[PDB]
Amino acid sequence: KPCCDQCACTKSNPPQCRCSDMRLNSCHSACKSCICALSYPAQCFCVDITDFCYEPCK
Amino acid sequence: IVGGYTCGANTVPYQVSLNSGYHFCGGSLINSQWVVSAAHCYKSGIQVRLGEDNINVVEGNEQFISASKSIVHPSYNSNTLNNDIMLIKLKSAASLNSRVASISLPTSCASAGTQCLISGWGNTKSSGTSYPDVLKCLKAPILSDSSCKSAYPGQITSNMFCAGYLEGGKDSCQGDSGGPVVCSGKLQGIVSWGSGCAQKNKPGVYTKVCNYVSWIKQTIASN
Amino acid sequence: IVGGYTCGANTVPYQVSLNSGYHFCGGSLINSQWVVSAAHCYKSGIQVRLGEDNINVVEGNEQFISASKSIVHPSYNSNTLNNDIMLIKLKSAASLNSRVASISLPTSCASAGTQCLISGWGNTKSSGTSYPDVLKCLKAPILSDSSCKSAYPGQITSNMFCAGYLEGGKDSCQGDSGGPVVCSGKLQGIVSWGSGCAQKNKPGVYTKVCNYVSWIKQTIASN
Repeated sequence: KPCCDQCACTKSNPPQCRCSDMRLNSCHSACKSCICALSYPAQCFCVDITDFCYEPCK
Repeated sequence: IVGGYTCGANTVPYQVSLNSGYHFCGGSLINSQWVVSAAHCYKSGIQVRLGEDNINVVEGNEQFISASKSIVHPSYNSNTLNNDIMLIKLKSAASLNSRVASISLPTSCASAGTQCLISGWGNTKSSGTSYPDVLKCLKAPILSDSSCKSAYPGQITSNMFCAGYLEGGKDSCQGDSGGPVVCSGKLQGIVSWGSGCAQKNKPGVYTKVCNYVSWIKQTIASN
Repeated sequence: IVGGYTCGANTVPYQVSLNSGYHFCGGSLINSQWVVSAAHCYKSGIQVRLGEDNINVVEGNEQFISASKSIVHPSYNSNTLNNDIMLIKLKSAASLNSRVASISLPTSCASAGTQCLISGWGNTKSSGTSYPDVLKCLKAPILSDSSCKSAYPGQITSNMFCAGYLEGGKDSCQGDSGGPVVCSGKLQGIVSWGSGCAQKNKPGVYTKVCNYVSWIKQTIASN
């Protein structure tokens, strides 16, 4: 579930943050914009923008 | 391939299956010793399977050759998937014949509206999971750039194009990556990425091959 | 600004504060009627605050003017933040003077290693939160593209550059967006984005202004 190492944010008040993490098979059940590759196994990225990102993973 | 048809055995003789204990991606035979796949398909210890139809049954037209080297495009960007192309050299030369042939590389870019052929052993469901054992085909057109960009705002580069149906229902899917997009007897695209499969307003995104011919040619000559 | 110093009142006369009931971004006065900010700073019902020092106290050098129109760059991509630039026209002309002046636009791109001045009312902590009420300054150099790309692989475009310190400790931060990056008396950058603030190997990313001069000039002439 939602967590986020690589996170990118604009320097606005507040910031619009996104996650640049590339997950496998799917994207969070906390993601609105999930894009994946057509291989097996798929590589996906959640491009949603948020006034913050999530915390590390592992 | 979602909403496609069964190609028929050896109807797509340039189609290859990439195996690593199982099929994980597609590719295209461009000559007797080199295959072109997707850069995101990179992995080590790959075996190339030619002349395949039912990937779970030895039907006797197959040639199984190990890769001797793989070269991912110098500017592949795994974050945006720009320059999603890779070259694989076979350990030994394939024996070309009726069911096992290479595909010609483009000499120019194909235009919007052109009808292409897409094939793969990928998922057969937009929702759900069902993998075919035999090769599936799809006929689909190249969408205009403006249509492509409206679908995936902020993500389409010049080295990408969309093919397929805005209404959805027909598309490439997981397991199809690396495979061919063929138009007018030339390799124009490589199955790359998308948002789900066969979704409304979410067509498939492909590697624009025409933009790589030179690097291909040069690379092959020096290795 | 993290690890910077207090500019001193009206030492950066082209600096503006964008207000919408509170300061949310910076900008730069380029002439008497137009300010340049970050496209991600777009919002409606904006008031521009000039001659400011302590944004919480009226010290008597200020001019408060409403925007009459805002124009975000035609190709701003909010996903990658490419073309992060926007133009704002003032309701009425500012009165230029000692504490309230415009900044010259570049005639060429600045080179790596060049020392620039960055200013803002942004967060003062890499970890934590502490907003200054007075304008903060920072001196920092332009990092090489190759350094920029090593830091943020797959994300830097040609319309971006990194400035700052790979060791971290000094950087722009939240609340600084839209503000100026000034080198050799020219506006070369616009505070844009980053990964945290003042983090090791995570310098700041800026809009490469030099690539927009023409659009600026033309836009201003027609509105």
